[PDB]
Amino acid sequence: EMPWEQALAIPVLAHLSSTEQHKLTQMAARFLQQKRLVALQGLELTPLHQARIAMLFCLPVLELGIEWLDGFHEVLIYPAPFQQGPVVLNWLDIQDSFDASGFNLVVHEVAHKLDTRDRASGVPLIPLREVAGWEHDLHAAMNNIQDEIDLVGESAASIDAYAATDPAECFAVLSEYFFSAPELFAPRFPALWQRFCHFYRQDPLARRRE
Ligand SMILES: [Cl-]
Repeated sequence: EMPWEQALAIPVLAHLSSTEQHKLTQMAARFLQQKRLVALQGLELTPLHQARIAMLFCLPVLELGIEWLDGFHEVLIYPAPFQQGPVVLNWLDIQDSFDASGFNLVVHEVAHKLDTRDRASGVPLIPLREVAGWEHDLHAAMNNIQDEIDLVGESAASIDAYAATDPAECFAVLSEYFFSAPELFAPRFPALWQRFCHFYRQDPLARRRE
């Protein structure tokens, strides 16, 4: 028996409703039926680690569906940092991804898969008529991040200068914020935040209230 109840007890998942926890648990169990977590270079992942990884994968698609993760069959997990291709992660960053700090490698990688589900362009599958307005708000968010970096420096800035430059990277980083530290996102980028709420069919800030 996978320790699903104990798996849920991590900060990034702490604000899910009881129905959301049940729904996430089931999707994660389905994930582990359909996909392999391949721990490399002697890394050993316990059932609790595996359950938590599966849940992190499923969080961004909780309301979209597990089929949104059909662009990969396996996840490769190295102990540490260095198309239909496997998602590559490392255990050091995954452990950080359990916190509600704004960093989440799993969500980052999922965002990239949602983006390219198509070229990696910072635009996931949205209506054709919304693409211009999405790109407008994304690129404004990017310029806003560059202005910050120009003013206070890379270290003091929230986001790395790569997210200010590559729209795909921006999408992926803001997705990390969306799920892990929405207070860094909602008040700063209200228009883009609204589009992400509509795309992901989740409101992580409303969640904290309830
Ligand atoms: Cl949170």
